[PDB]
Amino acid sequence: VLSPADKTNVKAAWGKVGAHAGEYGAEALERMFLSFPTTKTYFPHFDLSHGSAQVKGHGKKVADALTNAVAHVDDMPNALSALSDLHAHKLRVDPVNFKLLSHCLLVTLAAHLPAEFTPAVHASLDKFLASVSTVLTSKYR
Amino acid sequence: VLSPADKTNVKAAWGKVGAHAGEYGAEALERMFLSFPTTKTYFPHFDLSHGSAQVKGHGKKVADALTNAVAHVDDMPNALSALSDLHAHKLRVDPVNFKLLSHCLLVTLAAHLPAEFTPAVHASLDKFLASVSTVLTSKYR
Amino acid sequence: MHLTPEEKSAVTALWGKVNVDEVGGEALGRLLAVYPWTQRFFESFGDLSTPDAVMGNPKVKAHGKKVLGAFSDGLAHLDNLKGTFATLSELHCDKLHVDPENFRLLGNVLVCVLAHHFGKEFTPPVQAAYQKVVAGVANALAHKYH
Amino acid sequence: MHLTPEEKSAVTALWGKVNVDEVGGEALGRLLAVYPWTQRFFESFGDLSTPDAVMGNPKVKAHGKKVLGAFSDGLAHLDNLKGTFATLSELHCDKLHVDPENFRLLGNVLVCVLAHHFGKEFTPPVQAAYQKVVAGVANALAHKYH
Ligand code: HEM
Ligand code: HEM
Ligand code: HEM
Ligand code: HEM
Repeated sequence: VLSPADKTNVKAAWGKVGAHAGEYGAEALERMFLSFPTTKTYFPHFDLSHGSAQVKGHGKKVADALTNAVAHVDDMPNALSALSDLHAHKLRVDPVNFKLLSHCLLVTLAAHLPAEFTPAVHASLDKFLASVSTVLTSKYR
Repeated sequence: VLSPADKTNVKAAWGKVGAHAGEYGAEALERMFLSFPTTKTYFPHFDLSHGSAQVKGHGKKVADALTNAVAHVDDMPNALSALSDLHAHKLRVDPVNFKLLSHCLLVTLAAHLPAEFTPAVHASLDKFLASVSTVLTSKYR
Repeated sequence: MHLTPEEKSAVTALWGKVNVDEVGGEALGRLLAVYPWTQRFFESFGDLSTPDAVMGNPKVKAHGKKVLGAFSDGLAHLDNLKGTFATLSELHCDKLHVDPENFRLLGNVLVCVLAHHFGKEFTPPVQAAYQKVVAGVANALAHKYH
Repeated sequence: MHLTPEEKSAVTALWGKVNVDEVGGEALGRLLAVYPWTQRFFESFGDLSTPDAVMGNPKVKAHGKKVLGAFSDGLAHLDNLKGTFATLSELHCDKLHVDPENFRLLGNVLVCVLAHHFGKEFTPPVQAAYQKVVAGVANALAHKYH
C-alpha cells in the first residue's frame, strides 16, 4: 500500500514529467523492446522501428493512463477498471511483462529527472508502478 | 479474487488432506529443497537431510497455517496478520520464493489426491496459494 | 543438460510409462484452465468457457498430443535441446508470437500432471530431474527469440 | 552472454566514466532502500531505518565500493564470468547464504543508477547491453549454488 509520503513523492515526480509524459512513455517502450525482446510478441502488428508513430501513439496512451492513476491515487482500482478489463479479457498479457515495463519506466524517469530521482522517490515510484500493475492484472482469473 | 466456487473447491480438497497435512507440509518442503536449491539459503540452521525432524516440524507449522487460512478463506488478511508481519519484518524471504513452495504444494496434493485433483480444483488451489502468497508479502514495503 | 547419469535414467525410465496422448491433452488443457490468459492463442479452437469445455475440446486434446509429441522426441537429444528445438524456436517467435513465459507455465503444469498420474512413483528426486528438463526445454525453445 | 562486439564496446566506453566508489555506494544504498527485505544481510551495519540513514551509512558506502569493485573486475573478463566469479559464488552460497534473486535486484538498481548518472547518454541500446551484463554477472554469481 502507498503511504502519504509515497503519494506525495509520486505526485511530485510525476508533476515534473508534465508535458513530456508522452515522450517518456514512448521511450520506456523502446527501452523495453530492446532489453526484453520477448515483450515484442504482443505487438506483432506494430512497426517497432525507431521513431515509429505506432510506438509514439502507444507511448502516449500508456502515459495518459499513468497520469490518470496519479490523478486518482486514492481510487486506482476504479480509475483503472476499464483498462483492467481490457488486459484481462482481450490483450491477455502475461503478468511477468508488467514488471519489465515498470523497470523501463523507472530507467526513463531516472534518465530525465536527476534532481528528483532520489532514493526516496525511486522507492515510491517503484511501489506505485507495482500497484498499477497489480490493478491491471487483478481480473486475470 | 477467490470466487465462491473456488472457496468451495479449496475447502473440499483440503478437507480430504485431513490428518496428513503435516506430512504433506514436510513433503512439499523436501520437494522445494531438491528442485529449487536456492530456497535452502533461508534455512542454514536446519538439518535439510531427508526425514529431518526440523523439516518435519516446520512442515507441520506450514500445513497448520494453510488450514487456518482455508478456515478463514473469507478473512485471510486478518487470519494471517501475524504471519505477514513475521515474514515482512523478521524472515524477509524474497517474494519469488513463495511461488516455488506453492508449486511444490500442488505437486504434492496431486500425487496424493488423484481423484480430487481435477482441473477445476487445480485452478482453485493455485489461486488460493497465490492469495496466501499475496497476503504474506503485503507488508514488505 | 546438466543431468546426472542418475538423473537422466530417472527421467528416461518414467517417460517409458507415459501415454503421450493422454498426458499431452491433460497438460495443455490444464494450462488453458489454470492460466486462462494462455487461451489467447487458441480462439479458433472454440469454447474454452469452462474447465469442462476445455478438457473436452478435441482441438485442445489434439494440439496437446502434438506438443508432447515434440517434447518426447526432445528427450532423446537431452544433450543438445538447443539444436533440437532451433527451428521450433524460430517458428514460435516469428510465426506464432508466443511469449516464452508460456513454455514455463506449461512445464510446471506438465510436472503436476506427472505427479497426478504416477503418485508414489513421482518422488522428490524424480521431480527434481523433471524440473531440470522442463526448464531446459523452455530455455531451448526460447533461445532463438530476437 | 551474447554481447555483440558493438555491445561490448559500448559497455566498456561508459564504464570508463564511472566512479566505482560513488556508484557502488549509490547502488547498494538504493537496493537497501527500495527493497528493504534485502537489509536482512546487514544487521551489523547499524541504522538503516530511513533512506538518509541508509544512503549515508559509512558501512553501506564501504561495502558498495567492495561489491562494485568485484563487478568491475568482472567487466574485464566478460569472456569468463563463471570462472571470474567462482570463489565468490561459493562464498555467497556456503558462507553468506545469499539468495541469488538478490543479484538480479542489484543489477536492476545498478541500471537505474547508471541512467541517473549518464542521462541521455544511457541510450536504449546501451541499456540493452548493460541488461545482458547484469544478468550474466548474476548468473555467474549463482552458478556454484547447490
Ligand atoms: C503499467 C503498465 C501498462 C499500462 C498503463 C498500459 C496501458 C495500456 C493502454 C492505455 C492501452 C491502450 C488501450 C486502448 O486502445 O485504448 C494499452 C494497450 C495495449 N497494451 Fe497495455 N499497459 C501496460 C502494460 C502492458 C504490457 C506490460 C504489455 C506487454 C508487454 C502491454 C501490451 C498492450 C497491448 C498489446 C496493447 C494493445 C495495443 C494496440 O493494439 O494498439 N501492456 N495498454
Ligand atoms: C505458502 C506460504 C508460507 C506459509 C503459510 C508459511 C508459514 C510459516 C510458518 C507457520 C512459520 C513458523 C512461524 C513460527 O515459527 O511461529 C514460518 C516460518 C518460516 N518461513 Fe514461512 N511460510 C510460507 C512461505 C515461506 C517460504 C517460501 C519461505 C522460504 C523459501 C519461508 C521461510 C520461512 C522460514 C525461514 C521460517 C523460519 C524457520 C525457523 O527458523 O523455524 N516461508 N513460515
Ligand atoms: C513444451 C513446449 C512446446 C512445444 C514442444 C511445442 C511444439 C509445437 C509444435 C511441434 C507445433 C506444431 C506446428 C508446426 O509444426 O507447424 C506447435 C504449434 C503451436 N504451438 Fe507450440 N509447443 C510448445 C509450447 C506451446 C505453448 C505453451 C503454447 C501456447 C500456450 C504454444 C502455442 C502453439 C500454437 C498456437 C501453435 C500453432 C497450432 C496451430 O497451427 O493451430 N506452444 N507447437
Ligand atoms: C554484483 C553482485 C555482487 C558482488 C560482485 C559482490 C561481491 C562481494 C565481495 C567482493 C564481498 C567480500 C568478500 C569477503 O568477505 O571475502 C562480498 C561480501 C558480501 N556480500 Fe556480496 N556481492 C554482490 C552482491 C551482493 C548482494 C546483492 C548482497 C545482499 C543483498 C550481498 C551480500 C554480501 C554480504 C552480506 C557480504 C559480507 C559482508 C561482511 O563482511 O559482513 N552481496 N560481496
